[PDB]
Amino acid sequence: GPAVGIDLGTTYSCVGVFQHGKVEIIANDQGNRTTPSYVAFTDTERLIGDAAKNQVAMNPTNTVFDAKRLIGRRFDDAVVQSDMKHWPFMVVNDAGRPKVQVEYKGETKSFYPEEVSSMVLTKMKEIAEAYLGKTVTNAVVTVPAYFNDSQRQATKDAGTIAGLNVLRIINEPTAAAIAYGLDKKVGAERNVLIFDLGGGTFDVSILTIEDGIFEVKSTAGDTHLGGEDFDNRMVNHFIAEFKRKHKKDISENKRAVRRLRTACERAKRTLSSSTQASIEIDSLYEGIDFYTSITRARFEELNADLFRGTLDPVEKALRDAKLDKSQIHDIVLVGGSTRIPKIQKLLQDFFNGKELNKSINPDEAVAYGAAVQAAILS
Ligand SMILES: Nc1ncnc2c1ncn2[C@@H]1O[C@H](COP(=O)(O)OP(=O)(O)O)[C@@H](O)[C@H]1O
Ligand SMILES: [Cl-]
Ligand SMILES: [Cl-]
Ligand SMILES: [K+]
Ligand SMILES: [K+]
Ligand SMILES: [Mg+2]
Repeated sequence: GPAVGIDLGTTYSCVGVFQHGKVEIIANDQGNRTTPSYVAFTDTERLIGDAAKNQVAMNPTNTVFDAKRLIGRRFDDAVVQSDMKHWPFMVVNDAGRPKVQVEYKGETKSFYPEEVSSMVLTKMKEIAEAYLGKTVTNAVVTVPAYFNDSQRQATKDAGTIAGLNVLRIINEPTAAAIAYGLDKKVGAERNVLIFDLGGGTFDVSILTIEDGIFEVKSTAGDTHLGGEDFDNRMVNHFIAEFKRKHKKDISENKRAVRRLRTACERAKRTLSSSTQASIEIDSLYEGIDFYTSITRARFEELNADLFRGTLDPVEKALRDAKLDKSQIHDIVLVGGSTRIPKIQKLLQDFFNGKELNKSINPDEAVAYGAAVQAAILS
């Protein structure tokens, strides 16, 4: 091709390419190394990635996201029925198969989850092509270790529809391990723990690797725990603050809340590198600007319980894998949320000081490994 590796994430997607013994994580048109798994429909155009997420606050009903939560599933599934209650866009039943329904160019249209995902993949494909200056066809796409045959098939279909020849569908934790060269043959078997906290899901996977062969020993986590939940805690904190300072409740103004969420998300990222962050929103509500700040300590307290709770699935995974902490040879951080210092501290403390593999941006680790594997398969 060269072939590329793509992490089609629940909230963010990332594409990499292995060239000259090195993996290049490819930045998009806006210079971002990861791209929102968002697609929006308007009276005149279809928006994808950054362009789509950048307008989610004003077009909530026609901006689709979380397509990965529906992919390969049946409409009657309990989880699908539960999730629908939280999404601002409509999900309809087409012969027992879920489809997202939106308005596009003034007409009602519906798309299968794989179609929405094919759009995101098309964007990743184009991002790679812009960088390489060549047509990209072959790719390795990743999926959660718990995905079944249907979910895997639908994900592969998303690739095909996007014009990609999916060389193989591999597990996200395995891709992360490959990124660190943990697939290399060293004689005896090794136990690796993948701690993956993204924007919407938390996955803990214990892999046993021997002779380059991976075995998923156990998996644990929470499909409804991620960075967005941390943003939410910050959002509530600031709604209360605005209310005290202006005796005005912004809760019912959907756009105001979404804009505050965006400001919180960015402030949160800054708190991973600094101990304080500034929030400066213009015309948040009724023309009132909201300029304030938040400390890392404050951010940690607001999420104390959620952070600490990530250790329960780690213990469960170890138990199911029938392994004690000391039997874990490597701990790999995956997901943008693992960049939070308090999380790293909790995990390291739990593992009695053991160092964490975190040199590769956690939110790029899966695509990194996928790119390596893609090169191998080509
Ligand atoms: N520096 C950072 N500090 C804290 N959270 C971050 C940072 N960078 C990204 N994130 C969070 O990571 C989450 C996205 O995770 P990512 O692994 O990129 O995607 P996905 O959720 O699709 O797997 C978002 O909640 C985002 O706010
Ligand atoms: Cl782009
Ligand atoms: Cl602590
Ligand atoms: K991702
Ligand atoms: K995850
Ligand atoms: Mg992820």
